[PDB]
Amino acid sequence: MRFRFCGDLDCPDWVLAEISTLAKMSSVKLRLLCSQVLKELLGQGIDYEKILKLTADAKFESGDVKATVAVLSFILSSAAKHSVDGESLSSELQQLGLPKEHAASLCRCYEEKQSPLQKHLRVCSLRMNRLAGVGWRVDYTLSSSLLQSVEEPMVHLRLEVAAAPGTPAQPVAMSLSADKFQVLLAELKQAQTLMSSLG
Amino acid sequence: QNVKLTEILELLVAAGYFRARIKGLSPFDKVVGGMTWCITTCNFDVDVDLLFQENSTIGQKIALSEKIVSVLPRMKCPHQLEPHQIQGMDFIHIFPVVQWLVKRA
Amino acid sequence: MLLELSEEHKEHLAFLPQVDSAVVAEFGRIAVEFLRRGANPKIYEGAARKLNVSSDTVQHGVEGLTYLLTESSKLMISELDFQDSVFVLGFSEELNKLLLQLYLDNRKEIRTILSELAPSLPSYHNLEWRLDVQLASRSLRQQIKPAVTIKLHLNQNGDHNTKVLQTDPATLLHLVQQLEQALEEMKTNHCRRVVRNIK
Amino acid sequence: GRVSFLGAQLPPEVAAMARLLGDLDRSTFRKLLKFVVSSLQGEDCREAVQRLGVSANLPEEQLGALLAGMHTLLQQALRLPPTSLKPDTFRDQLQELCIPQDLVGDLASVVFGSQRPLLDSVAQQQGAWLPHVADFRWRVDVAISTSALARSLQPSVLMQLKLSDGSAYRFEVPTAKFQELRYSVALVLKEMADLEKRCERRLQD
Amino acid sequence: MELSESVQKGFQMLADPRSFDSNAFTLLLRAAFQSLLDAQADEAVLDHPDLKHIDPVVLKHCHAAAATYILEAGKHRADKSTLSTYLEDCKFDRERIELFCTEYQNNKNSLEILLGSIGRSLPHITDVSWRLEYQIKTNQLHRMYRPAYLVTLSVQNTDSPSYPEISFSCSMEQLQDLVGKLKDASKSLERATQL
Repeated sequence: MRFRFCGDLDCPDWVLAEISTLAKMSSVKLRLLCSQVLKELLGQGIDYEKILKLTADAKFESGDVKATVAVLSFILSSAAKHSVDGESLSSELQQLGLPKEHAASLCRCYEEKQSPLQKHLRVCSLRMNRLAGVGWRVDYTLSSSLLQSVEEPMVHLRLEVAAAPGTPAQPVAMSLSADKFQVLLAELKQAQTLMSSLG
Repeated sequence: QNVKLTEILELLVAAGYFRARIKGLSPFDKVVGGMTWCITTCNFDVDVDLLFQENSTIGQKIALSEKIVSVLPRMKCPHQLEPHQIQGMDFIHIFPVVQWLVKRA
Repeated sequence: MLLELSEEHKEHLAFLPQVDSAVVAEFGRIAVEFLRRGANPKIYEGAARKLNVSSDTVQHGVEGLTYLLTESSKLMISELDFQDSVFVLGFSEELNKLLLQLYLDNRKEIRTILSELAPSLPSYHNLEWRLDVQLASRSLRQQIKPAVTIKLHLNQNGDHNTKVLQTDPATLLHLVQQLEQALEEMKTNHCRRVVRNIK
Repeated sequence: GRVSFLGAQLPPEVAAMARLLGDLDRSTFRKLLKFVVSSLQGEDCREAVQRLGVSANLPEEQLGALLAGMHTLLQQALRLPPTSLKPDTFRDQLQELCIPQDLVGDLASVVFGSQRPLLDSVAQQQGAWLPHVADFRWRVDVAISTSALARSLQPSVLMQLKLSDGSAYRFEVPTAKFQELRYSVALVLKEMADLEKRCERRLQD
Repeated sequence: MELSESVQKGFQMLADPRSFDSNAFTLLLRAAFQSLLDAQADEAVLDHPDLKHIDPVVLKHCHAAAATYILEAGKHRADKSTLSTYLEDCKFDRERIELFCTEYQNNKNSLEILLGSIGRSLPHITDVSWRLEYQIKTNQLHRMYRPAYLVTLSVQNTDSPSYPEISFSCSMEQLQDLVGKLKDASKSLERATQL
């Protein structure tokens, strides 16, 4: 019929094919392999030597291990996409042919780390730019060739933007009069007031 | 009764039709879909759609069985079937025929 | 279609027939090393030091053997054709068998190496989508303008290139409808005939 | 029991249009069909469509759906050659249910009229991905002397190339590289001839 | 919805019958609307002899105040109640308020369209084209026989009035993944619609 962990859509074909490959392993070794891939998603790091050693017993070659890791990441992320719980995912996996033992073993670790995973996914979602930092300087002009006496201030601003993780930041520089600075500050405050009522 | 369905679906699970491992559906959908995919993966001269959905009504199913009976002999089937016989779920008449298609696929 | 060898290239294969198969196997291993880890003429100095053998003719022989392997794997010609081709070199049957086996055992890796010589074209790598609705602006305060943000990743000659786009629901539906037609032709009679009669 | 050329499942655009055009007269439909055809050659004809909508008192929400339905139907119809789409099957699929009888004549006339060669010609121009060569100019020199050599006497070729993208390239090309280029071109011609021969022999069985 | 002192003084002056009658008020309001709307305006907005009896300074101050009020109301999507209440706080009558509301209603749609046309956006795609090929050989590879897909996007940048095209090459697996991604986006849109 259909399943929910894939967003209320028919389960893809590659996951169906490769979950059987996942099923030809030991549950305890799964409790460590899924932990490794989940930590990789969480940003701690992945030790491919560890997973190769863990699955070295079954002599799984490049294709099988590749598919297994892909399926683990895909299915875990898809289940966390809709905030699905362990009890429903275990039944759905049972409908997929995975033995109840493996479903229990995997959900033992999946159910106990969903919050950090989901918060990281929220933080690491699609975005175009981000303001890393800001710096400013104030100037007070005294005299000039154009005008003998001025006695008015000026504001210098710098904005640092990170366009992607592990990327150099391209700074932005500009010089502003007092009026533009004040209007910009007022408009920013208006935007914040409009934008703080959504929570 | 399932002593033979287990074997035939296990063969079709490992024959490239891993959808046969699903649970909750009648054997008809699994076996007929496996046969449908096998007839085309081998890819003889086919010029007619075999599209269907699980638990289809007869209004399309009987006609689709008519087309598969029309196309199957044209693809050099080693064994002959009868249009009324396919709805009968004659797994004895399906065990030897799928040997050719499974290995060909 | 068949390796009807060139006379000048054949002249460089005269070193091996006067050499036992024991060192011909080492020369084949050296050819594999030259493909994979690269070529280092200093290995000529090492061979001279360890065997008191001239570097020039050893270089000629290794390069000729490597060229034979490359143009034999480049066509995937059957074993019988290869046996027919090397029958003109006046080589021992054992050496002929060794050459055929060495060629056979390293075809897929070579063809994987050669595929990086074709012209480099922009290629799809990954796609990310975000959904947002515009609510306010500096001129209008209450708005509803839904749009779909897209970040498209492309690879050109080994670099990562990113594009930022935008679209609306109707255009997205049109895109899906067209791309579904794109991968529906390969299941038709014309494409099937073209892809079957060729091989 | 046939599959229509418009896809196994009819797109919503054409299906909705079937109900919409059941009340429009023939003349307004013919004008809209003319506008759609004029759009298929790349011309801008928005203003005339707006004028027609204003004249006929037609909401934009319905005119847009009608235009989309006609454009999609015609685009899918023109993909195939007339050999793969006979008029018989054409109007049989066009089957009267939710269809006028007097409009299929206009559809056939536009598809099978004197404009079909133009549509195919422009349609043929849609099958291009990379730039094509626009011009080719050269100049062969004979180096007599050089700062690093009293008498060189080395023939050389200077090449300039322009592409439809607007790119211009100028570069030198020594003799050996020129021979390599010429051999590659000849080999490509030979292989293209081989494919041309194989196409007829390996697909008419 | 804040307003400045000068606009308040202008609207205070607008109420006085001695300074403006009904006809002068209507003409000033319509002139302000024309100046805000029309793209071919001139000084002719104030060259209507019926208004040639009051000092131009007050005339133009009130003109600017009225234009500012209309702009603010359009920006904040104000309705009848807010305008009526503020005008009542300005010591108006039931005639001037009604005429102001009617004038706002007459050409509200154009003002709503105008303020929604300011700003930039990311490039907006319009359509796609695809070419299906069957790769055979390269210079250093002689037998592949693998289908490949050519794609071309048509996009227009609001920053530059042109139609640049983006081109990329995809394989069947990449095309399937791309189609799946787009279908997921469509399903997300449908989910939003259902709610």
